[PDB]
Amino acid sequence: SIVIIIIMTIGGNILVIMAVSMEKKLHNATNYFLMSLAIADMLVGLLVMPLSLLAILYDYVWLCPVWISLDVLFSTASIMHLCAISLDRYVAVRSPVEHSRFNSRTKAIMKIAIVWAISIGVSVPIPVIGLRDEEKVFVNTCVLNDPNFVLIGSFVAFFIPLTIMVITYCLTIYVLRRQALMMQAINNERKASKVLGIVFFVFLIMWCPFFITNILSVLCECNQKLMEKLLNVFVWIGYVCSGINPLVYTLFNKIYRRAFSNYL
Amino acid sequence: DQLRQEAEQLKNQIRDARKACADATLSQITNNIDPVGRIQMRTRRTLRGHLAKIYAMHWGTDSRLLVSASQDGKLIIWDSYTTNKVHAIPLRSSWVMTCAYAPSGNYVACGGLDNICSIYNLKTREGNVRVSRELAGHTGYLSCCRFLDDNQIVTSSGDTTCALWDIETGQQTTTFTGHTGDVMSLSLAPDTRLFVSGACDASAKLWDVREGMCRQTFTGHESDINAICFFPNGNAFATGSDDATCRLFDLRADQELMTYSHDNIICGITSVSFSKSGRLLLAGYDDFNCNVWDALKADRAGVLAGHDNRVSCLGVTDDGMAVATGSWDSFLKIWN
Amino acid sequence: VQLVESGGGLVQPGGSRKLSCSASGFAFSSFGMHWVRQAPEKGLEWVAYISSGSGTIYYADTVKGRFTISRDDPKNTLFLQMTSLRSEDTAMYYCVRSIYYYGSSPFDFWGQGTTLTVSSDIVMTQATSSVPVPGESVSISCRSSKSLLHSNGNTYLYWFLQRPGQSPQLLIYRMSNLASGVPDRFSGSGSGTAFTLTISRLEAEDVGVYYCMQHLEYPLTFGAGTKLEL
Amino acid sequence: VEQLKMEANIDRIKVSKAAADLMAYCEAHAKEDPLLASENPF
Amino acid sequence: VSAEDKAAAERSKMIDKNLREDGEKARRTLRLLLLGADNSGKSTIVKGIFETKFQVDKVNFHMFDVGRRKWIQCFNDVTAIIFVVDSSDYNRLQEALNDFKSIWNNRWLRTISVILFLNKQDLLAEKVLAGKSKIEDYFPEFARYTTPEDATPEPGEDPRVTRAKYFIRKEFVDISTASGDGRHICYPHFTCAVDTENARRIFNDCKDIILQMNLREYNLV
Ligand SMILES: CC(C)CCC[C@@H](C)[C@H]1CC[C@H]2[C@@H]3CC=C4C[C@@H](O)CC[C@]4(C)[C@H]3CC[C@]12C
Ligand SMILES: CC(C)CCC[C@@H](C)[C@H]1CC[C@H]2[C@@H]3CC=C4C[C@@H](O)CC[C@]4(C)[C@H]3CC[C@]12C
Ligand SMILES: C[C@H]1CNCCc2ccc(Cl)cc21
Repeated sequence: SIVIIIIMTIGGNILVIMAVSMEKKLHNATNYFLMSLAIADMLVGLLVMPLSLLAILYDYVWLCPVWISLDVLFSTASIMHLCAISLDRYVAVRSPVEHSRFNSRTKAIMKIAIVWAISIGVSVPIPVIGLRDEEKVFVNTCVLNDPNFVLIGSFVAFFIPLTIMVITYCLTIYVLRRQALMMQAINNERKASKVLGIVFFVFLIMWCPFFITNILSVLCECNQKLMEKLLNVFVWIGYVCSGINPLVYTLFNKIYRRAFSNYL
Repeated sequence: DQLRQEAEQLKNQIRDARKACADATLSQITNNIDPVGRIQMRTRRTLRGHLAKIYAMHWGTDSRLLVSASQDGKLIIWDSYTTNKVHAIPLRSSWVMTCAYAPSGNYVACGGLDNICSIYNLKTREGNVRVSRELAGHTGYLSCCRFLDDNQIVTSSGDTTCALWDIETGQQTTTFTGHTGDVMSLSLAPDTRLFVSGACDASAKLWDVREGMCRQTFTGHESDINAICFFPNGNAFATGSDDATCRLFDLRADQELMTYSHDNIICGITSVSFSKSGRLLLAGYDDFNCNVWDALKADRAGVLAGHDNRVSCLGVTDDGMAVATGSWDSFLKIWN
Repeated sequence: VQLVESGGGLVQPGGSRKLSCSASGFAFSSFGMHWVRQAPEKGLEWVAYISSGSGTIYYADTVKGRFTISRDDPKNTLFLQMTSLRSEDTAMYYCVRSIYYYGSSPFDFWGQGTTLTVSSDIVMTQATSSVPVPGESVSISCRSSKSLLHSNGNTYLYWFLQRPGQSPQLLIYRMSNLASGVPDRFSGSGSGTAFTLTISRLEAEDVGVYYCMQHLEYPLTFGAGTKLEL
Repeated sequence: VEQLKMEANIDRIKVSKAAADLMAYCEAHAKEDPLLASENPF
Repeated sequence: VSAEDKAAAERSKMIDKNLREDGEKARRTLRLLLLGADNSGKSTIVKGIFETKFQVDKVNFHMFDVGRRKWIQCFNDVTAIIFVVDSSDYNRLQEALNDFKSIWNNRWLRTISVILFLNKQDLLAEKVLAGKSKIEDYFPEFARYTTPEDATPEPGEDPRVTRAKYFIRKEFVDISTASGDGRHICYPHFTCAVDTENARRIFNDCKDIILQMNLREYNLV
């Protein structure tokens, strides 16, 4: 039943990955990052989604000490990709000459290296602590119980990128509004704002509830049964927004639409 | 009022004379000749270093050295076997359109929108490459130049004229007039006695170097002629045009022989070249690829599809073992 | 094209001295440089090599740890630093210009030289001390311990002529290529490990010592020398 | 007018003879065309 | 390999380094092409091939003036094209319109924006006030033309020069709107022989063009 969303995620990631190599005529500095994001989403779909369904079928355990780490690693990578894309869009729209001069493969390689380096930092201690303390990962049954990780890594994973993204969105909207005061030159500068708003609100809606519930489940204890019931359904929403990001960032350029129509 | 009728009568006389000799066609005598089959060629070398569109290319006589020009303002000499660079020559103007390599290997020439042909010395005691002379006198841009020896060179320009120069003195010795449009391409005969020029008036002329007079005039194309090549035996033309058509002319029958075209080709032709034996005809197109034709049958034997932009250069070595192409993607490829 | 060397003099064992060379008349930064040493009764010997871009540096096996070679492109000067001098270092020192690309002539110009006074290898063999001999034909031969023919088709043998009181002059490079400015009376040929030099008609200016040199691997090695006495 | 008059005085031959000459030249040097592993320099 | 091949490889690597070094400086200059007919006043807009250089706000520009069917192919990588028209000679406005149409629809210039200068406004204003020559003698459709309600005339201008100026600007713009499909935009401007702000307009238009290219690059439009 729910397994369909994994298939759609894998298909979308494969379509995004293929639409860069075979199509060609695509600038590396802005299109190679989308391949990295698609690869991260595909790894999420392959290494995370099939395992939680097994637990849903069993309502028990069997795994945990390495799944948890892989899930955290790949989710952090995806969020970092989104934040990097937002920052790069803002930089490319305010000082327009510079950005054109700076564009090279040495920026794409650096961005990929930095995001993947930050992604792995939060997942290393997950098996280190779990393999030396069974209670930290098994409660009463696979769930991360230790507050020393939940209340520490969550801010770095979610709460700082959210602030960066909202500030970037506001500044970009202001800059685009100011420029139009100086015709196709005016009409094209509103569609960009519409797309940016759509993307920002989709991200906010899809990611916000889970972290709020997770923080309340720790610092407000509040009936734990209701909190775990909410967590069982909120965490899949974060999974769902992994086959949407490769799409909403793609199917607005006519080249991508034609490539998807012809390939599929 | 009276001369127009005489000119029309003479044109009718020439047309009637030409028709009397059309007793056969190539498509009928070649029915006993087997096709060349399918020809596969793959890239063996890739030359990197240019940062802009490449406009001209020319081989040396030793089949190893190669010279190329681009819009970045630099002229590069390549070692084709190892891909090593031999020289790098800055240009005083970046709007270059042609280049040439001396048959002795001592000089290289280039020119473009500055209306000047410049000659460089490659063998000096100081170790540097320096400019030897600048040739001025044209009023339009320079479109093609070719060496005859270390002291004689022929140029074609957009002011409808061609010229023969004396490098020792820098003075023009013969001017060739008779075209009504810009002159695009030149081709020099193996015996260094006659040369051929194409122009934007859709006509081709044969010139005598020693006297400076036009001998024959050919017509047939519907648009500008972009490239002209010379069959090895010295008795044929190969011309390409912007109407997506190639044609073969003969200097003894004084008329057309065979037409190379296809319904799926709607782009222009940029370069034409022959193989050693003359069986294969190579042509560049705006469809981002190069086609291989059978000269005696007007069939298609193969295609080279390794470029990502327009093909602007095409050449064949004297020993016939390689083909070089140049494009606007800043890359050179060697095919075999 | 001119190379002038400086320095030299009398030193005691255990001391040190620095040599210099001043270049003019060519693009110094595009050429590589060598130092070649000649003893009164030994012949020519190679010392060191420095690349045009200061990339690679090579030394002889009898000077490593004592000699240092350096380059100064903005001043067009060469330097050779020598320490812990021995009695075997008394000899004449020359500076040689080299450039490397397809078709080049890498040993075309030699300097004048200065004098210093103190207090696996491929063997190149010549065996004749003096060939007595105008208008006659003369043939001079060389023999190598290992083949000089490389897989790319090139054979690396060089010929030099030293007139009395003059620096060595290049005649033939790569066994068949006549150097610029040389009259067509000189020719050379060979194959494998045997090589010959032929002069069609001798003149008064063809008196001197002829040397053979190989350029396959470092170190560079010279022959004993063949003297032609008219 | 003079150019047309000069061009009119050309000794022409049949198209068949020229095409036969072209075919003969192509056939004569067929063995020397390397485009039509131990020998390839590339 | 032999030692000489190693030295040749070192020389080739140095040549590659020097080629790479030169490319960085070239990329910092924006290139412009200047086209126009005689009497249009091309030589005064910013005051074989003629060249000029100027700088605004630490950005360098390089403008080329050649002297058209053949040499136009080599200018397909320029940032923008500048076109100058004399708007105070009614006899030759159709020639300017035909030239502008022939430039706008050229197959090699399908991605290059055009900055359009309508020059010599003072002579047009003087002629319109004088009343010794009428536009209706050459353009019959002008008698039925009315100034749009969204016009923004400069204060103090008589409402007889605005009608002519907007008629001419509309006549030029209508060609640009008939084709292009959004790939390039026209930037009309009114200028004169004494104006000095002309440098800033080119800078703003080039910044806008680069902004549009960046927006297209990020899959936003
Ligand atoms: C909706 C209510 C009634 C469902 C109650 C059923 C119980 C067993 C719960 C436990 C986990 C639940 C699944 C987990 C979350 C999702 C993701 C959402 O995208 C579709 C529903 C789906 C796939 C749920 C279906 C119902 C489910 C199986
Ligand atoms: C959340 C973190 C890890 C994401 C990393 C953001 C990266 C992509 C940001 C941080 C600093 C940024 C740079 C800041 C300044 C400049 C100079 C400008 O003339 C060209 C762009 C350039 C070079 C920016 C490119 C994007 C950049 C490298
Ligand atoms: C439970 C998982 C759920 N998926 C996303 C990755 C992730 C990141 C941080 C935290 Cl705390 C928890 C998780």
